[PDB]
Amino acid sequence: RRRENAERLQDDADTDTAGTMTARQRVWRAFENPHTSTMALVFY
Amino acid sequence: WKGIAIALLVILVICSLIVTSVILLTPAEDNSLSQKKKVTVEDLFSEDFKI
Repeated sequence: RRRENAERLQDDADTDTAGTMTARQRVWRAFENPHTSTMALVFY
Repeated sequence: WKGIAIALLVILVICSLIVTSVILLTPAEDNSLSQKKKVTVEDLFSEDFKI
């Protein structure tokens, strides 16, 4: 039961993916997810 | 969410027209068959070649 409830808790920390604004790695992550910007989706 | 797809369509058709243009440009082929019968043995004695 505890490993089950820890399994549903490990992904609960999905908060770092929040608000081409910080650096080159920022636009990198921008087109890594093809729904963040219009450029990402069109490129994908 | 459709106009972005329209921009994608226009950029892809630009790329496709570039591809078609280079397809018609780079291989400037020309066959030039010029299919005329090769000189045969009797030709030397044919009246046409009789100088």
